[PDB]
Amino acid sequence: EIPRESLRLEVKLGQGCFGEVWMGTWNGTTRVAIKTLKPGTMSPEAFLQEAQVMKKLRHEKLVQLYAVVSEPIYIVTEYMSKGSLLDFLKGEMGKYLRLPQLVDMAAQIASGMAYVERMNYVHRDLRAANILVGENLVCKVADFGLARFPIKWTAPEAALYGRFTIKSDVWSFGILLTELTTKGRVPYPGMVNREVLDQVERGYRMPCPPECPESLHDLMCQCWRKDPEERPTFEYLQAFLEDYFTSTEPQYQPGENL
Ligand SMILES: C=CC(=O)N1CCC[C@@H](n2nc(-c3ccc(Oc4ccccc4)cc3)c3c(N)ncnc32)C1
Repeated sequence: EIPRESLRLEVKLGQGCFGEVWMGTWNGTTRVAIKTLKPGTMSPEAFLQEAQVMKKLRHEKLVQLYAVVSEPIYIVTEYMSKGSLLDFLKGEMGKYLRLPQLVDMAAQIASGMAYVERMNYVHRDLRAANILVGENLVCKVADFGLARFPIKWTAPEAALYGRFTIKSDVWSFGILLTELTTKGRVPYPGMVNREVLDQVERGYRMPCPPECPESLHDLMCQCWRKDPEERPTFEYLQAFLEDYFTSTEPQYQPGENL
């Protein structure tokens, strides 16, 4: 799956903490997004044993990996039009995104994470910046396999005792639910990365966002339960969001924000 580094990048989509991501072409006609990884902790060997990212991790709502170079890498994947969900919520599209759209995008994310769950895999960092948005509201999970930081998204079990499991990503899915229902705003508004750990251990949970039904805030608190194994399945989360406007909020009327 290793092609050589003679397919070159055109447009730089953005810069992040660990490497760059570019927009380019592959074999002359395929439009392709290429994530570069600078000399951070490039596991030129333990990175190529990452043959599972690409094997049977092919799902509708997972970003389809195409190829990898074996120096600095260029993870070759599909090109998602609207970029990251975080920008799509902050941007101009936020003005017209309502709850039915936000809950559909949450259902898609749960679907792809339900696939990662069925495959007994773990995605150690799930948030709105690691989810890509195409057109017609297609969300896909990206950035799943990086082991080698967002404390406001990580479950308390995994920040203090390194216990990352699929239930740990349920926790951040709940935090991600707040990003959808606040149009990209930063969780625990007003607090800092260590002020958050004191409050979560003491029992503090984020209140109900404005205009958001408590039906959906209760689903966050199920994802924010102290005991990991009592947090809901991604199978349950997917079905819950898929049926939401029929089994849970049939009296929902579209407001001015949600
Ligand atoms: C400036 C705001 C905005 O939108 N951003 C911010 C700047 C970067 C932009 N970015 N990155 C990717 C991408 C492409 C391939 C990839 O390999 C995987 C790594 C781990 C797991 C799965 C794949 C990782 C990320 C990417 C992409 N497809 N499509 C659009 N934008 C992307 C999004």
